[PDB]
Amino acid sequence: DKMDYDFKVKLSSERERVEDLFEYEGCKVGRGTYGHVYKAKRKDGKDDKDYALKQIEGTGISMSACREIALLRELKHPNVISLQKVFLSHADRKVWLLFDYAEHDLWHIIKFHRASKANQLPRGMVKSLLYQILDGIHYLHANWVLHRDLKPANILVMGEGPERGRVKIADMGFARLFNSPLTFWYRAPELLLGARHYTKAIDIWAIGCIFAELLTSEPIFHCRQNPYHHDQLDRIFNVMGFPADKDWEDIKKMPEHSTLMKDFRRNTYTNCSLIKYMEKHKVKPDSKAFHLLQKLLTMDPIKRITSEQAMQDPYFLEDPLPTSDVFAGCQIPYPKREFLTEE
Amino acid sequence: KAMAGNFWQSSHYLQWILDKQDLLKERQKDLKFLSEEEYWKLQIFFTNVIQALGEHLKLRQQVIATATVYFKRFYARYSLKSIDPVLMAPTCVFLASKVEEFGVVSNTRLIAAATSVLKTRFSYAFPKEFPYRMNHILECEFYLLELMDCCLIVYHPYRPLLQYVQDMGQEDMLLPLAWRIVNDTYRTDLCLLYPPFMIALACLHVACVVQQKDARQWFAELSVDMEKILEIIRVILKLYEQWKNFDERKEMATILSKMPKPKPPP
Ligand SMILES: Cn1cc(-c2ccc(-c3cncc(Cl)c3N3CCC4(CCNC4=O)CC3)cc2)cn1
Repeated sequence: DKMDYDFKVKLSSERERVEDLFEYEGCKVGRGTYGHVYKAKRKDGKDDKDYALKQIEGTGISMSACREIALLRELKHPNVISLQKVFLSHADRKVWLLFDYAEHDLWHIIKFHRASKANQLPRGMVKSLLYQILDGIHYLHANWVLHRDLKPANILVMGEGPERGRVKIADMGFARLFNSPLTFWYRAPELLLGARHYTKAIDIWAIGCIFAELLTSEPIFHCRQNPYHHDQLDRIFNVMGFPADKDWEDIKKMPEHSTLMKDFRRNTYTNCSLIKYMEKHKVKPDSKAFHLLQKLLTMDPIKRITSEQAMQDPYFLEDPLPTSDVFAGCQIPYPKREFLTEE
Repeated sequence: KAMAGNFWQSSHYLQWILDKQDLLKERQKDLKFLSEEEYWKLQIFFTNVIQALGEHLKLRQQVIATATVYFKRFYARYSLKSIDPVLMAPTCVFLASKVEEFGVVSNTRLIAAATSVLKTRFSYAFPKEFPYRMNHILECEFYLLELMDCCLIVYHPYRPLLQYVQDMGQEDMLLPLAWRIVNDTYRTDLCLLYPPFMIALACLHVACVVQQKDARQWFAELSVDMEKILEIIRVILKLYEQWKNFDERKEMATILSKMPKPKPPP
């Protein structure tokens, strides 16, 4: 009708279709808000390795989809997931994204150890995991890109292959309206007290929570299931103690400060500290690991350490050193991803 | 701002800084129907259309520049007959506005804007009203994203320019004039041929010459290929001579009829 016919049919003939280039039926590994993700392999077998194939939820190009494609297309770093290809399906108006396949993640890895303890064996796996996470976020932050939702589910680790045991950060908050938030286990206290903007500091707090969880095998600020949340703050004070005026001077400039004063009392958390908590989970406060963790889990955002400064911490110069393969050449005990047949 | 210091390993630098001869070679298929002068007059016209669309929608200048670059990039590769540039101009603005996190452009607001702008400001070029509904934009959007190979992040001369005039210490005297010369450079191919910061220096030089500001030592203290900057200044100076000789409003109706049109299906 509107468009040139020769141009139209030439592109239709040349256009690569996902169904023709990749085998993925009954290989669905995940379904969520993001859409449907599959463990895919090439039909014309050149590479002969696994790929993560993601059909985005909904039709067309949303703002969330548009920014995800925009940023991933520029970002390149070993510790950040790489967008390999983008297939646009013209008839149904669906958008497909192709990634490198990651067999594991911190959510499953930590759950396996917590499961194993009832029913971290390379000594520097936690340190290696931590260093690669920091390296990846440093890359994003250096390019003024925030993650905005760091948690063990989003920290992927590569299975057997060339990139064996490399951390890959996934699922950045690509589109939040006006850069604003306007489980809670990894969310920094300023967000819980109604901060209007995401910051680099917010991502760092989440890394501290993941590092604590890696050391103990339990979420440090574990809790029951808009900005304000009393029981989550109750848990943070149960671990950390209540922040003194000297510790966080700007706390009075938070919108939910009066609600905090109404609902809480310093005296309640008198015998509470990160030292005492980590002592209960067999981690020494003399250790370099603890002193780094304390710098990451600081109540006041402006007193929180940067990812650059975290990578320069003498913890990473202490034996054992961080390795590129977090498994350190060991056999991987964690199972492969199960397929989701039910649609 | 996202990816601000990443230009030298960006998809802009690595894929969308073209060669002048490759560009002119692909242009010869449209030069069968139009002259060299008429193709450039057509480029000026659709640059003004995208500016008028952006102003009406109250979009920031960075969003208008990105959409202008999307438009140039498309027709650098393909003919004017492939997709109607009346359809592509608002599609470029629509996609460009979605790349930025601040603000939203609705479907109805885009269609209303495009109709109003061509009616009010471009009636010399278009007697009939804007014929495209929103389904035409959404279908077109998919073609635009494909040809650009999903290269959505565009670097522009404004951010470099601000940094240079701040470094000179004469923002009040120079920035207004240099900034408008940067706007003018989008009438030309320069954004597909040279890095942003090179265009910024050229515009600032011309601004200095226009205002009789002696800045020879400052320009000498920079470590850049100065021969390339003089190539950009000549294009900018040639642009203003073309501006002088070109009555857009009197000539553009005839030029748009000389465009090759999209053939229907058999
Ligand atoms: C049930 N269950 C499925 C998973 C799972 C499956 C596969 C993967 C995975 C593996 N390799 C590369 C990429 Cl990019 C992957 N992603 C990460 C990003 C994501 C999820 C959140 N949003 C997205 O777009 C798609 C999946 C990650 C997690 C975890 N529990």
